Order: sequence, then C-alpha cells, then structure tokens
Amino acid sequence: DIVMTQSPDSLAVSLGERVTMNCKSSQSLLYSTNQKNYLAWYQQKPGQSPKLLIYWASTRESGVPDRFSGSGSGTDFTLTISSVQAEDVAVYYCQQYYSYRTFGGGTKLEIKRTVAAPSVFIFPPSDEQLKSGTASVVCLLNNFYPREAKVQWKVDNALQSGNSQESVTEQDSKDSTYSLSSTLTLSKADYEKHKVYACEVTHQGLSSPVTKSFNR
Amino acid sequence: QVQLQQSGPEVVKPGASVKMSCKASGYTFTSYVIHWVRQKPGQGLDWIGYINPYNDGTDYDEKFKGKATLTSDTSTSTAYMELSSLRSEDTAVYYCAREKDNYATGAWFAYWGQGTLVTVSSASTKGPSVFPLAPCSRSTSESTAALGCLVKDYFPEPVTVSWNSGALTSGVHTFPAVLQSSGLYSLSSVVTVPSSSLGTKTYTCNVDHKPSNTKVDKRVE
Amino acid sequence: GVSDVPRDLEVVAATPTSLLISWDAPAVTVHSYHIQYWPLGSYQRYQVFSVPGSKSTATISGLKPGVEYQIRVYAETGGAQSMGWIQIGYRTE
Amino acid sequence: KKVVLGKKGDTVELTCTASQKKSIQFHWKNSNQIKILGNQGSFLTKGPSKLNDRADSRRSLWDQGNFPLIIKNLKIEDSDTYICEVEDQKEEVQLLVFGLTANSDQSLTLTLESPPGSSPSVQCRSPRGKNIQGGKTLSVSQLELQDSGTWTCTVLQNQKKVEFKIDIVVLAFQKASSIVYKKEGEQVEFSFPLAFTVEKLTGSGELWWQAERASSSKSWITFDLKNKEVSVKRVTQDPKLQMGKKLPLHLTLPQALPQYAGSGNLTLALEAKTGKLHQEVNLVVMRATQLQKNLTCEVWGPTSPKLMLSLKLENKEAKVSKREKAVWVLNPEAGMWQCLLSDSGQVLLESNIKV
Ligand SMILES: *[C@@H]1O[C@H](CO)[C@@H](O)[C@H](O)[C@H]1NC(C)=O
Repeated sequence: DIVMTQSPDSLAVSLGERVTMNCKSSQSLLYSTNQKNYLAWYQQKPGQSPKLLIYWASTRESGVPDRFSGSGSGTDFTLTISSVQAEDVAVYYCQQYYSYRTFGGGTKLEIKRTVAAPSVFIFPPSDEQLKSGTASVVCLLNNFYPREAKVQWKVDNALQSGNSQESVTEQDSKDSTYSLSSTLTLSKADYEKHKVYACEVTHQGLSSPVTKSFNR
Repeated sequence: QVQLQQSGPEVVKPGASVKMSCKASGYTFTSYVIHWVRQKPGQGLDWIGYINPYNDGTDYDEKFKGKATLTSDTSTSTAYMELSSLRSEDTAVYYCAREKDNYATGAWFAYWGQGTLVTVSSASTKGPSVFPLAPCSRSTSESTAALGCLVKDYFPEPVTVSWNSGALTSGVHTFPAVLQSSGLYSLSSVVTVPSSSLGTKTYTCNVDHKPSNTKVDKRVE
Repeated sequence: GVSDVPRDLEVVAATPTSLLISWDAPAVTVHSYHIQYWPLGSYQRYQVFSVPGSKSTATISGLKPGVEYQIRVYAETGGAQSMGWIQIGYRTE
Repeated sequence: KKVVLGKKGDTVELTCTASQKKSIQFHWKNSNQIKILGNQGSFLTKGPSKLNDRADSRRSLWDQGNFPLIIKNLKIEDSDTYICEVEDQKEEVQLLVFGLTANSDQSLTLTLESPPGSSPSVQCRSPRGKNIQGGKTLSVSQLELQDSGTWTCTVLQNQKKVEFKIDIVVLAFQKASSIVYKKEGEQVEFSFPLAFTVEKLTGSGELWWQAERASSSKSWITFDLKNKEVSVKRVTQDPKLQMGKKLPLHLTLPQALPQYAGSGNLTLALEAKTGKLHQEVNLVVMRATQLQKNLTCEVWGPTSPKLMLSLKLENKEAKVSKREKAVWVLNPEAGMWQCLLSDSGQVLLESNIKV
C-alpha cells in the first residue's frame, strides 16, 4: 500500500492564528495525464463522522467556508486554515485515491486560549441511589482552560485513593475550554459512617487551592 | 438529500461473526461504489474494502483480506459487511461511505454514514439506571448552579443523553463514560443554569440506550 | 525477493503483420531475453527467438492480421535465479 | 457525458458530431485543456499533447458532420476525460483504459493495470469453468495439468465491463501433478507439455502404472525423443496406447476401463544433463449402471479419502451418500438418477442414469 504520514501528532494554535497541517505520501499522487493530485482532506469534529473538506487537493466542497485552502503537489501536501475560529477544534485526516484508498494518522487541532479557572461544584448522592445501596459522589469542574487540574477527595479530612474515577471532555467548540468529572463511588454502609465530604481542587487559575464540602 | 444509515450498536461473542448493515437512500444504489472504514476508539481511520453494488464486485485491503466480507441486497438497496472470528482488538466503530461520482471522476468519500459501534465482548448487555444529580440546597451565594444526571452500570457503550427533549443545548456537558471496577460503564451528565431559575423551569434529561432499548427520562430539580 | 522477472512489457507500435515490443529489465544482470509468441489458445504453434541481455526491444515479423496473439518474454541469468517471464496479449490490425 | 472503457493497446474511436452537416472549424482538448488536434480549413493541425503519435482523426467523415477522435495502441495513461469543441458547444467523453498482464514468481500471478482513482472488481473463469474472483491482483496458487486452456477474465468498473483472454500453460515435469477422471468407456487423454528450453533437446523415457491390483507395476511404454521427433521403443498389448509422433508429448488411451486405473510415474531422462525427471499422473474411473432392478455405482483408482460418493435424483435430495469407494441402491424410485464423486466444493465426477 501507499503509506500516508501526517505531522504533527497534535497541534496547539492560538485564536485568529494561521494553521499548517502536513500530509506526506509514500509515493506520488500526481497523475501525469490530467495534472490532478489524487488527494483529499477531511475534518472530524468530536462525536461526529468525518466531513469532506478538499478534493483534488486544490478544491473545496460547497459547504466548506473560504478560510480553508489546500496546497501542495506530488508527495508533500498541506492544509491551511486562514484564521482559526474557536469552532475548528477537530482532528483532520488526509486520504489518497490514486490506488486503493489510504488515510493518515491524524492531526488534532487544539486552540490555545487565555488561562481561566474552574467553577467547581459538588453533588451529594441522590436518595434514589442510596435506597439501592451504593453511594456515588461526583465533583464537577467547568470551563477551565488549562487541561492540568488536580482533584483530591477528603472524607472527614482524609485523602481517598483507589476509589475515584475521573472523566474529561475535549475542547469546547464555543469558547475552547474543558470540563472534568471526578466520581467517588462507595457502599451505603461505608458512606453513612463518615460525616463530612469534600473535593479539594488545584488549578493554574486558582491562586489558592479551593474546596467544596457537604455534610450528610 | 442522500442518506446513509447504518445499524445500531451490538454485542458479539468472541470468535462469533458480526454482520452489520448500511442502508442507502437518495440515489441509484447500483451506480456508485461503497466503502467501509474501521475506526478504533480515539484512533485513526483504517480502510477495509469496497463493493460495487451492480455485480457485488469485491476488493479488500490486505489487513482485512480474511475478516471482511461485503455483500449488497439490490432490492432493499442495502450494503452489508461482516467480520469473522471477532477478537478483543476488533472492538471499534465502522463507517460506510460512497464515492462522489462514478468512473474515477469522483473517488473521494463524500457522503458518510453515522457509524456502528461493535463491542466485542462476552458479557451481558445491561440496562442503565439513571440517578439525578442536584445541589444539596439552593443556598448558593454565586449565581451559577449545577444540575445533572448520573447514568451508572450500563453496558455496552454507547448511550446518548439530551436535556428537555433535546431543547436545552447551552452550557451542557455530557462526559465520556468510565468503566466501573464492577465491569460496567458509568457516565455523568450535567448542565448549568442560574440560581434564580431553579423551580421556574422543570429540568429533565433523556437517556437512550440502544442495545437495551431503554429510554428513561429523569426529572431533576 | 531478489526476483528475476522482466517487467513493464508492452507493445510500442504495430502493423497488421508485425509487432514491436519493449520491456523493462529486472534487477539482476541478464544474459539474454527470450521472446516467445503464439496465437491465443494454440500453444503448439509458437515461435521463439533470442536477443542479447543488453537489448531492450525486439521486432516480431510474419504475423497474420486481425489475430489475437500471446507474447511471453523470459530472462535467463547465468549464475546458479531461474527462467522468469512476463506475459501479455495483443491483436494485429 | 459519455463513458468508454478500453483494452490496453487496442484502438477506440470517440464519436463527436455537429448539427450542421458541413465542414466547419473544430478542435479537441483533453482534461487539462490541451489542444489534441484542430482543423484549419481543409488542413488538419496537430496538437502539442504527448498523445501526438497515437491520436488521429479520419478526414473522410468531416463532410458528413462526424468528427471522430481515434486512439490506437491504448495505454493506461491515456485514460482521461476528453472534450470535442466546436465553437458553439462542447461534447465531453470520459475514457478509462485497463490492461491485464501475467507475472511468474506450478504457480502464476495476474496483475490488472488500472487507471488512477478507479474502483474495479475482477472475476475470472477457468477453461473447465472454475471461477477465480479478485481485486486488482489475482494469484493462481495451485495448477493441475488438465486446467491449462485459454482462461477468460472479465473486468468490471461500476456498470461497464471489458473482457480479457489469456493462455495458461502448465509444465509437466514441474511439481504440478496430472489427474483425469473418466466415466467407463471414454477415451483417455494425457498431455505433458515440455518447457521451451528442453523441447529441442533429446532424451528417452517411459511410463510406469499401477492398476486396481497392486501385485504388479505394468510399465506401459518406453519411448525415445530425438530432435523434435517422438518414436516408440516398446508398448504393452494390454492398453492400446497411442503415442503422438508429433512433438507435444501426447498419450491417448483408447477407452477408459476400471482395470486401467491407479497412480503412475512418467520418467524422462536426457543424454545432455543426465538428471532423472519425473511426473505424477493419476486416472480415476467411474462405473454407474443398473443391472436388472439393482443400481450400482463404483469408483476405482487413487482418490483422496476426503471426497464423497452420492446417489441422487435431480428433482429431490441425495437418496444415499457415503465417503467410501462403492455405492448401491436397490429398487430405486423411477426417474433419472445420478452418481457423484465430489469434494466439498465442486463435483469431480457425475454420471447420469435412467431407472
Ligand atoms: C447391487 O450390486 C452391488 C455390486 O457390488 C451389490 O453390492 C449390491 O448389494 C447390489 N444390490 C442389490 C442386488 O440390490
């Protein structure tokens, strides 16, 4: 087959800045007769299927906006986003159709924003879950830009390890921010035993580490 | 309006084969070539094969020369692909696509299907319990408040969640699921509203699980 | 791996009685190229001639017009590779 | 607009015509808008394209209003979209050229030469009728001497197809074996095509055979080969063998009989290289016939144990089937029954009988 290689692994670009994303092919994709490159570019926003962007390496699809433009010929091709909008957070792929149909590894385009702290909240376990026998304690971090966040669970001023399960989104399309969900799961009997629960947080935006506590 | 609609998610024993479908509508089904792409969770697209609906012409990539089998039902205007002797690695999402035009004029994948998630596993499918996530009390000094649903002990992925019949879409964050130690995924969904607005509107989240055929709307306030 | 097969065989130009073929040499040094041509189906009526390993083309005279033919070119290396071949077909005017 | 597929090296004509049945100015240009050819009054002006040598037109049809473009000795790189341009409107015709070529690394390989961006599927039928389907490349892994005729590969892109025909020749004394399955009474044919290197060379040979009884190995005939001339040294009376005087090593058995069955070795040596060349040959014979009210079907010779015999009416299903060497039915239902010795996928021998 024709080995496609995409650089970089992932890309961080600031707002309004210019994006360059490269796709190099094993052998040439240029057809000597009709002078057409048999290469295409695709966008995949999270949770969706891929979307056609550029065909023939020089032409874009009708839906595509004007800022995207395809460049290159032969074996070295490049996608250029004129001005990165906040909504272009996606992973972009390149494909050849000269022989068979091979794709690339992908370039994740992430936007680099001003630093912003999280707005943190804690939930107690619902009464309905407690009647079943399981206590789950979720701690939320919303719209924090620096993906680095420290979350620790303290139960009556005692660090908890091994029982927290955490989940993070991808970069929001509206403002280019993240969100986290740390979930503490335990049984009802062990939940009843202790009186005070709190998730302590650290972030580059928080000058002092912050905590939110509740009492059963 | 050319549509491509695939099967829903499935569970398949190891070693067993999974036959999945892709239904086309909006064009002459025997006039364009159909392609199949595999994408593993958070990984690149892997091309599999291409079928000509006219005579069921077949060509595959070497990686899938044994596994992949492409057939098409011309009357129902549907394309199928089945993988044989499924392995743990083979758990992935598979897409069906179409060439823009015929006879080498348009060979790029322009029209796409939604995707089919095949969870290669021997475990049993199980229904998700939906719990409400609400603040301890409405004494918050700060205007923003947090509401959410807690979808726990569901298998296999995917589960889709929408708020107020899909009406509420500002400040909503549905988190990717996590595998509980028990062995069932547990997903958390939240949404932001102002403190002043609790009790004004009623908030309800819609959980929909396809392998179980379960839809449970949970009132959260 | 380390194959000994002539490659990219084609017919450059033809007349109703003659073909002129060209082929691309393999990796190894080749002592001579053997051009074998017969009418489609009937192998029994083949005629074969040899050209030196440095020559890239050969003319084929004495052909009947409007006839499907089969053309086969071997390459023999003197070292002890083997007799490899590439084969195409063609039709005279 | 139009779509034309072509054979590599063949000649195709692209039809363009105009409304006015007169000689008027026109030209042809390919996908890249490059002049292919034009007319200046009576004269024909040549275009600057790399298709200059092969592309041409016929001036006979210019008065009648046809303006064809002729391309001879098609190449895959010729496959492209072409445009006929009269000053008023343009007619567009898309051309794809395929080709088929055969490589050899006993075993054979076929490669389908394809234009860029195509999505073709290729099925291929043997002379005996075996179908081998594949994508851009096909591989003929295992070949027997019998299946050595003219093969036919039909290539399909979307809705348009093109037919290729190519010969396959299997060498005898290579590792490929020979086998023939015949119903009782038929004449038996064995062919041992010789390699072109040794065909002129001279040697001597003979054929050993074994029958239903393993007591003796008969050693049917001894023969001598000088120049391209085959002469016989000795023949057994029992099979009335015919050895072709002509160079293609041809051997014929007058009629197939059960006693004339079993494995055999054919050995050819040569005074030149003095290295014994061998070749393995099998004959399997079926007898399916009805004696009074009994119906019996037996098979003789060296058959792999895996294959199975069956007796069946062509309307219904198999009335009896075993993997053994003999099958018998008593008082069978009225109809045209059939006896089959077959492997899992195809039927090696079928005999049709009337009860
Ligand atoms: C038919 O002939 C075969 C020959 O061996 C014999 O085995 C079988 O028993 C016969 N069946 C009859 C006479 O019904």
